[PDB]
Amino acid sequence: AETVSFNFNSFSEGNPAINFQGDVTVLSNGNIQLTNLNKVNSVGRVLYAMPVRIWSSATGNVASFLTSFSFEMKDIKDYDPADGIIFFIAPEDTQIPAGSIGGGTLGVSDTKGAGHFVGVEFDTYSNSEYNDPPTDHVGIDVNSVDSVKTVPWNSVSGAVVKVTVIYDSSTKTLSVAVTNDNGDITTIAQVVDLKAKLPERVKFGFSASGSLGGRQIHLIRSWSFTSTLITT
Amino acid sequence: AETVSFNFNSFSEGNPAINFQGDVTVLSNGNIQLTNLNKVNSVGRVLYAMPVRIWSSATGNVASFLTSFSFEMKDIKDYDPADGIIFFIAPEDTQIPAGSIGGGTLGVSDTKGAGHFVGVEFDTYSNSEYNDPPTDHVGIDVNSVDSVKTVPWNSVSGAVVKVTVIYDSSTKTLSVAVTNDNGDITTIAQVVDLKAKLPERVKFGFSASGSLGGRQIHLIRSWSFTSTLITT
Amino acid sequence: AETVSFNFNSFSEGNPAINFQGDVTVLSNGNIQLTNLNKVNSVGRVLYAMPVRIWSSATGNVASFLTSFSFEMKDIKDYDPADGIIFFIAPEDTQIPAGSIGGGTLGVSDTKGAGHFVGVEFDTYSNSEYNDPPTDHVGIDVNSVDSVKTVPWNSVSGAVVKVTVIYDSSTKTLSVAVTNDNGDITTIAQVVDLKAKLPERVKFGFSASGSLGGRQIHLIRSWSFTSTLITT
Amino acid sequence: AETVSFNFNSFSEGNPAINFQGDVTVLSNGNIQLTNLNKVNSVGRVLYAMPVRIWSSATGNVASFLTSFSFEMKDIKDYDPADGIIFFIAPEDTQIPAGSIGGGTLGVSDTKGAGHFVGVEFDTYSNSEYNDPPTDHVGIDVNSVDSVKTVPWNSVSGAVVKVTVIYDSSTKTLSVAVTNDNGDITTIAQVVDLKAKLPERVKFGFSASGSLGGRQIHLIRSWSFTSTLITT
Ligand SMILES: [Ca+2]
Ligand SMILES: [Ca+2]
Ligand SMILES: [Ca+2]
Ligand SMILES: [Ca+2]
Ligand SMILES: [Mn+2]
Ligand SMILES: [Mn+2]
Ligand SMILES: [Mn+2]
Ligand SMILES: [Mn+2]
Repeated sequence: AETVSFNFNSFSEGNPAINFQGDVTVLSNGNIQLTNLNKVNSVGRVLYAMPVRIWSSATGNVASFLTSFSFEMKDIKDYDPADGIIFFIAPEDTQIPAGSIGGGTLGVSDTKGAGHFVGVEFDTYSNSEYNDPPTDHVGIDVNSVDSVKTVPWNSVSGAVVKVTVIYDSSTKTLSVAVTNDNGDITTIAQVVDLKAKLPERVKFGFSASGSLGGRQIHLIRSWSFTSTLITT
Repeated sequence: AETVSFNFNSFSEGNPAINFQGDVTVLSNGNIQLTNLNKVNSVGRVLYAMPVRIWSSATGNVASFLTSFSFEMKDIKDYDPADGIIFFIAPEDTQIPAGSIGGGTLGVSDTKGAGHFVGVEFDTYSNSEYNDPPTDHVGIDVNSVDSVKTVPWNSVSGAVVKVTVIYDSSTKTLSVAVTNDNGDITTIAQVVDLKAKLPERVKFGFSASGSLGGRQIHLIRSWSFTSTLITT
Repeated sequence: AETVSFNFNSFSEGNPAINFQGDVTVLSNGNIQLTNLNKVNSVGRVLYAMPVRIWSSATGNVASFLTSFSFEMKDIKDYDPADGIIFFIAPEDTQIPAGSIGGGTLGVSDTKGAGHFVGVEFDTYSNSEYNDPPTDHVGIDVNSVDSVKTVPWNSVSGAVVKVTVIYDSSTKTLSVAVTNDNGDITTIAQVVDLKAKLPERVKFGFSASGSLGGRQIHLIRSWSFTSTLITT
Repeated sequence: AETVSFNFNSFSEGNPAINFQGDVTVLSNGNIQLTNLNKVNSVGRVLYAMPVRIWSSATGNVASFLTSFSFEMKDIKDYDPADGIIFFIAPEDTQIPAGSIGGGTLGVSDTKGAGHFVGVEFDTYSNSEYNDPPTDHVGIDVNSVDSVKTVPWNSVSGAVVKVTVIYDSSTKTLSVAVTNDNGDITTIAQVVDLKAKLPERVKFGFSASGSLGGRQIHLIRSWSFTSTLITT
């Protein structure tokens, strides 16, 4: 019964529990703003400092986790949304890809759109090079920004979005429940074998990118997480 | 985009949005007690008054829902904990079975343990006749209390438990996340084709049940539900 | 080495280990409900039957105690929550003030807010005539509901709150650490000379009150106490 | 508010949330054995891997924390009970002192008994050189094993001890409540300004040592922590 669990309803620079990468910044109201509105191909990632052990090579066991968070995207003259946020899980040594071009890489993949991570994205800009659907979408990414599975969605400027992700180790099923501003929910689920795609010790976090013409305000308002791993 | 959603911090007799069946009763604190400690083979169920359309034959669409609630199961001498609580979905006409012997059935099945429903059960007494696990478990039931899949759990007398369940129509994956009082989480997921097990219109509720030797307190503390059906 | 220690997980009417006063009542699950929601200016106090000796005239020593208890306060239509719960220490011959008007007095002080007691209060209603902070708070009271020291606190409806108190005889220090639902802790400490504010023998207990337009559910879910006095 | 909060019912190698130093070993029963029974001047320390920020240079505010743990010491033929266990707070670069003689120092200071730390010791051997009271005892240490204050305490072999600590930042009051096997409790409280004795970011841990002739079994059974810093 090994269990990790933290909870932030706000943030503050200096908190050792959080690692900052890229153009990340903390607003005077505890909000985390992932990108820089004057930088080209701006990328900003935020990770939970302490690495979590999602699976043990000693017991074959994979941990389960229930996490939920709330983000918000808002438009800015005169750019076009850029192109979103992504909740990812990667190896502990994870760093913004070298020479990151932002954009469709969302700050976690290389140019080909590949990388070593598993995540859920809230994509707001269609990128033909990665097979993005023609509309805002939610997709489960496994080592590539070319989502293994997507679903129509719609990002509403200035609207707060509540997401609840559940990963059940028994079936190896990652489920996502998105509750939009107006009240409707958008779900999407996919079987993903963490023990076969990631190393025992990984880290959790959010990443947001941008481009030259495509730029917007990405904000992470709160985050609660709990990962329980059976040890027997 | 058809959406039904409600929130119950505390319940109260006389509220039209709720239906009462069996030995149900509302405590002076706004909690629903499902069984009666004095009756033999006691059974009580609470249903959300207004029925919910979870799928439409015209469209072929199935709705996805997000629901979370909290409960408490406290002990009493000289009785054994019986038998647990169950979150279920059934035909809008659903009524407590005729001659319901209580016990394992959980107030949703007959002596054979068969019925017309789909639900998650936080089972606390092991009923050998229903291929029950040797311990307190959580399980996914489909037209029977002889679970399709169970996972080792632990009910802690007098402990307030939190549960979150996500249903994804696209994959038809019912995922549950039990958050024990000590922080550990328990999870179980399963593929259940709702469209193929229940009518277009159904009702969501809670049922508990006791036996002769086994009896205990079942309290439903709070309930919030939201389902969305694509209408196109 | 004279020690007094009892551990209550749930309660029950009759048990001669607890004295009931006022509108107290016991829920079906062992929870104590200190007030009546129909009575105007209700008051309810629960005490530990057997009195405890906190200080000896001979040895001159003062006892030390470590107590912890979880409580809950839930809202109701359409009243203002009132007014809080107070853990207190008073003379073995203690009774509810003859003429208790309820309100902020919390069933321990008169209309002037004065009384012969010592306690830690969890006040939710600001009563300007007792010099109450503008927000919910936790204060150390000594012979008055007009706190000697207080701290901003947030009472959540339907949230189980856990409290741990430590009294150090050597320093005559009273340390309180409150743990809210969400995880955060609130703490208040204060130096209080019991040997000079109470009689050799006292009684420990819980007390809550209601008013006319102000009423709410006060619940004591559990309580455990342990005091130790040296005789050398 | 900034809150750090963990909880360990047991431990096990691998868990990235725990740092080991010295002769720490993890028993199959999930217990931690701090010293080695076959080494001379053995020393073993265990720490929460992530550094906690106990105060901020920005706001100036100091954090408050509530922690409780359980441990057990046990004799062995034919060595004398060595010589204690200590709960400490130190800078993030805290390591076992170079060439530690063990014993008297408890593994956290130099031969002179000095060091950089704030702790609570459970001293089971009298070291005249550090001014140890003649009997076993509990003390509050501030940068030296020559306690700033102490209180008589008996260490019963094989007896499980449960501790509760509550630091109130508004008074800088460290309060300890020790519950002995028999049921009696021991208290001790000392004012210690952490913002003046420690850096912004610190680590929490347990240490124990031994000598050539003095050796015993030091076990940590469980540990739960929770700190909260106001951020405004
Ligand atoms: Ca894109
Ligand atoms: Ca059963
Ligand atoms: Ca008041
Ligand atoms: Ca010593
Ligand atoms: Mn995409
Ligand atoms: Mn079962
Ligand atoms: Mn007050
Ligand atoms: Mn000492």
